[PDB]
Amino acid sequence: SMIFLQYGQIDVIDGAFVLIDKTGIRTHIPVGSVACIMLEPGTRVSHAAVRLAAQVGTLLVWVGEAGVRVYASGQPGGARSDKLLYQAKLALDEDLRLKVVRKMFELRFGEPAPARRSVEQLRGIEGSRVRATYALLAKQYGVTWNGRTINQCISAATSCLYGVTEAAILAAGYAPAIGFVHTGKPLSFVYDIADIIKFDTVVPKAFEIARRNPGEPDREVRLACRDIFRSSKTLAKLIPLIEDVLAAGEIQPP
Amino acid sequence: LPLNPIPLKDRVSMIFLQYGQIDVIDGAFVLIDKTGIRTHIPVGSVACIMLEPGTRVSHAAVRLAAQVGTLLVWVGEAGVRVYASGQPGARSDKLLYQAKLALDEDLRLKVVRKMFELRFGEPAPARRSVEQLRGIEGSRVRATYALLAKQYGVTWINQCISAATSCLYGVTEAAILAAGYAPAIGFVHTGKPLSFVYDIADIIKFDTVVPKAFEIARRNPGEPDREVRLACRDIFRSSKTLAKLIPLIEDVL
Amino acid sequence: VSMIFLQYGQIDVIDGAFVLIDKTGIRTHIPVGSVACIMLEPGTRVSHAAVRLAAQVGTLLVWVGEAGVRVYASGQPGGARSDKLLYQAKLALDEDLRLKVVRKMFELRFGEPAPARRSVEQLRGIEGSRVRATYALLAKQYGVTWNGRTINQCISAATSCLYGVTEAAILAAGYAPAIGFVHTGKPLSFVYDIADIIKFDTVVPKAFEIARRNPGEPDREVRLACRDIFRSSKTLAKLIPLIEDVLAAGEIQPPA
Amino acid sequence: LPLNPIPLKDRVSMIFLQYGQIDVIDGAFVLIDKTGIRTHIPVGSVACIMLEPGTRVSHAAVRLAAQVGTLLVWVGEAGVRVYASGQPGGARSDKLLYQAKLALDEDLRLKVVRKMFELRFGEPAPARRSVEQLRGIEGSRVRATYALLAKQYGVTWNGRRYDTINQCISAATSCLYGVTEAAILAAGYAPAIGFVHTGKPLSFVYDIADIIKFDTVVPKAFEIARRNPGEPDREVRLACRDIFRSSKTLAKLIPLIEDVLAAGEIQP
Amino acid sequence: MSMLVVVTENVPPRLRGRLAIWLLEVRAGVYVGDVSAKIREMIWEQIAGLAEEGNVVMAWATNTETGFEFQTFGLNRRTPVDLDGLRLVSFLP
Amino acid sequence: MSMLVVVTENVPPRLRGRLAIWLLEVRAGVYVGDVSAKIREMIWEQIAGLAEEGNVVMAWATNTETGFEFQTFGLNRRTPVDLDGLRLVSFLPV
DNA sequence: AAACACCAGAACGAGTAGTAAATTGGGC
DNA sequence: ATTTACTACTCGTTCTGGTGTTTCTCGT
Repeated sequence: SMIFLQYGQIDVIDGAFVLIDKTGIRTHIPVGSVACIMLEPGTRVSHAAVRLAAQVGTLLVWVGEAGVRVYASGQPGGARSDKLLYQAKLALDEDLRLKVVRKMFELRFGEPAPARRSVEQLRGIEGSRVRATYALLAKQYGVTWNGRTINQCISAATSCLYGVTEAAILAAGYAPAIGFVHTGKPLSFVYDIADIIKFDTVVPKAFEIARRNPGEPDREVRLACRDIFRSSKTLAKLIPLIEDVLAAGEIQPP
Repeated sequence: LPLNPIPLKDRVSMIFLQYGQIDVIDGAFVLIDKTGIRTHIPVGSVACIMLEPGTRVSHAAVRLAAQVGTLLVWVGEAGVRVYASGQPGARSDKLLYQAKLALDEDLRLKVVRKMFELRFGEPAPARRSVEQLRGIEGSRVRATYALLAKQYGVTWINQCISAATSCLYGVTEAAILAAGYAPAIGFVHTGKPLSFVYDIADIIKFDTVVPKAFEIARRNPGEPDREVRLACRDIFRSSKTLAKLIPLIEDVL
Repeated sequence: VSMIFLQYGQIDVIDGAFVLIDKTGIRTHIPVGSVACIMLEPGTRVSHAAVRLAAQVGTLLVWVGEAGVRVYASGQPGGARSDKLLYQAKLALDEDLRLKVVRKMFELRFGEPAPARRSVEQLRGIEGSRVRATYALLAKQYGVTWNGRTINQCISAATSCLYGVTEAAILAAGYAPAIGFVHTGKPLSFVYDIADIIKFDTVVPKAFEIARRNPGEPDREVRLACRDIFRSSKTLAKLIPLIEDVLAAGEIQPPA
Repeated sequence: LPLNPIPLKDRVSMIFLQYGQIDVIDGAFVLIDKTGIRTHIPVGSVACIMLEPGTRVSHAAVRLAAQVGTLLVWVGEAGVRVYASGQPGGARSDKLLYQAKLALDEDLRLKVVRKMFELRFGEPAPARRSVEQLRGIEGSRVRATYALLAKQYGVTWNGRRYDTINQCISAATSCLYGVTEAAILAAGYAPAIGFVHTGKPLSFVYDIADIIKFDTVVPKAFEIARRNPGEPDREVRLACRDIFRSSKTLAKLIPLIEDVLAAGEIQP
Repeated sequence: MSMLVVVTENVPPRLRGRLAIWLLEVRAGVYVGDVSAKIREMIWEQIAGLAEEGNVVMAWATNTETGFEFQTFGLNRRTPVDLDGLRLVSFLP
Repeated sequence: MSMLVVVTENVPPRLRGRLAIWLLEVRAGVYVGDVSAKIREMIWEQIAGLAEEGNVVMAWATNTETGFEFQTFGLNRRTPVDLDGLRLVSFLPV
């Protein structure tokens, strides 16, 4: 359960979360009603708001437009010990990590991963087709494609996806640093989940915008992805996906 | 141009903001009050910023504070910690390091015993489980509280102790985050969102912080909150607490 | 051998000789050799070549106020000649010789020799008695209200002015103003000794004269008065031989 | 408000002024040049200010420098001292007489020279040696040390002559003689009354300075002369600054003077 | 011996000259130098004395937590504020 | 870690804010703080980058003869001058 | 709703040129 | 020939209050 509040002040009236928009009230939030609150630019949080959220256990995340980029989130490091250790155990065990990576592959393309292939081998197969997939989309939209204007658009797009993806990982209660396919990076786990749905809508839009060749493609792609995440409810479908991916380890979650 | 956080030791410990609206003017932290006076807060200079009731932070404010690496803490009555905000996580290897240690009872016991050894200076009795050690731990803490009452002459004050420890909990959590570890994954304390914070802080808690609370508590001064904060401030400065925190966490593990 | 006072001009060297360039660009040639010491009054700007030339010929440079009324800085500080310093030193380091010098000062101050078998402590008592009486007499001669050392403001200003030319004289002679005989321990001890000798001659009575009237600015008036006296009565020029005469009373042969 | 000099150790060592007129604007030292650019020079921060040819000081300038206790030195070729101006009074009556008595007594004078010798080297001077004999020995050692330094740094050495290496040595020592004279005056002694050197207007300056001149100052000059820089004056001056800074020369000068005179075994 | 900084506004040329005797005027009314505690306390006498209707602030290096301390003279829009022992400066309208 | 001082003039509000993130603006364009060498050399990068056609000078404490060092950015009437290793500042007339 | 870029104004202090006044902060 | 107090006047920067414009320094 998550809501996006923008352009207003977050206070607490009658023992409940409220957003004042110059016009008064406009939004009443019961306490058990929201699991986590995303704060878009234009918001001014009050002390009483934060005080109430802590008492009831609500995660606060400061996001850009539609979760396009994350800047700061409440309860940093983590909030639940169990959810972190769950993710940890999965990545520290060669047996468990392989299960999760295989599931990621299967979810990414729709077909089950080959049985006799290791993670290193899986990474290679994944790499081969995506390069080809980039080539296909380039021909489909009719653009001049070289090795990975277009690259600027794709980059802008992925940055947008990483926002909501990381925003989902935080709302789920997991750590973005502990990945399975990607490791060593501070946002490894973000890259894993995002790569799954990256070619779904994020990347094809980048090709669409690059074809029209806008003066400022950086902004156009961000606002496009912003619109995509809202309408296509990207963030809302991500959180169950994250839990589903980790569940492949066949270890009981919190 | 990009802006990155400076080392924790090279910073001030804590500042307390209590009323007015916190905005971002021309790219800098400011505190505008009811009468319209503005106050700029060197946020990249402060390890941790405490936010008392009556403050209203803006979206850009939280954003700026995160990039410069300053921990924001919404504080309650007598300086008790309520909420906290920080960068959306931080280093994987350091985190998995902490994790593996906590996932193995054998390794976890090693860490807890070390904490005990560091806290009291003497090794813990052998073949004593984590559950058993915590029982001993409570006894030592309970006795230490009683002694301070006799040494400083107090009646067993709680407001002073809580406020002092709360300040330590602030920078401690700020240190754990800046180090790249998780404040939720503890060894002696568990189940709490600040388990690891309590573990590290409790080790050096009775060195100067808690007895000082009794010293302030010994007299009956006006506004005990201020008295304790400037006192704790001097401790963190003189005893070089911030510089000592990061090696301590790594030393324990 | 002589001494010069240069004011309101720049001290340079254009034709290989000292010149004094004026506001309208008048120059005045000054032979650097033949003059023992050059006094620089306010408004003067010395050049580098000038000082270098003055150094080669051995001429002392002393920065003075108007007519030597106040001393501010002097070339070759500390001293310039070792012998003249050691000469003065021996006189003050020997209790017997010191008494001789003090006696000379006494005889010169009043006109009559000091009573025999009197130590410095004994002599200072006599000196004090005479000074108070001289102050009282001057009060009677000029008719002012005297209560013992406005009038005091005038005298103080006057004596300060006198200390200027006196100290300036000691420097031109080549001696140290710190080594005194009647006065000791002070950085201007020797200055006080010589100045006290001729203070009641013209300096102090002039202070009473100005005090007799009542000008709005007695501070400037007394200083400007002393300035005029030092110029007209050529005091500083008369001082240098006096210092040598006083020190000679030690019956020790003086430096070449 | 009154103006007093600050301690010598708490100051910069030396500044070199080359052209322009030195006057006093609003109560402060400034250096105005032909093109009208001004440069403010903190006087009570510099132990001594060196004045090269082409400079024109004003009356207030000399007055101000005396009040703040800064020594003014008009310098010659390669910075050799020509003239100097400072507080006319200054000094301590007792400290001056202390130095005097030491030099007026043949027994004490020899004692002081022995201390200088002992301080100059690592070994005490040979007994039954007159001032004339000790100076003779000292000269031999100084001349020999110059030859040694020539071999260590590899320069073509003939003789120490005061009219590249000789230019550097003179320049380096000139800097040391500057601060040394500035120290003696601020301490309250007379630079004219020496013990090893006599008859000179800066006898005592040479005495104290010669003790520590070969410590780092003179050998540094050899280091610079080997390299043959376009501006050996600047190279040497900037070098000496670092020496005076690192070796805390200004802080070390005042105790050194007091230590040397103390060898007379008379309480100051 | 620690670093020293003096910033003057609406100060008569008398003090502006005096400060340039020990310190280095790097910018208009801004003086920087390295003095001792005893010397720092005499410069403040010069400031408190020669400045009558002007505002001056003096900041010097110490061994406090901030690493420096600062004292003010006269009135200005930016007056110092105490935040639990830590001193900052606020902007008055 | 040594004392730091930054004096800015005619600089865009962008930089004036950035400096207030680490240093203390005691007077208009005057920032004072205590940082380390690495952080100080980072403050200069901010100045050289965000300050356009404006003059800024930064002075920090060292163990030099002056006891401190200072470097400038942009043009101004008060430019630094080298006097045989010693750095002072001169006042240029139009 | 919050924050920056931008613009035109007032408001303030630093700086320059010209005029008139001194040659000066003391006492042994 | 210095130096300072004093005085308009010039010039420079800071600061403020007014709209118009954005929700924003990427690529793992």
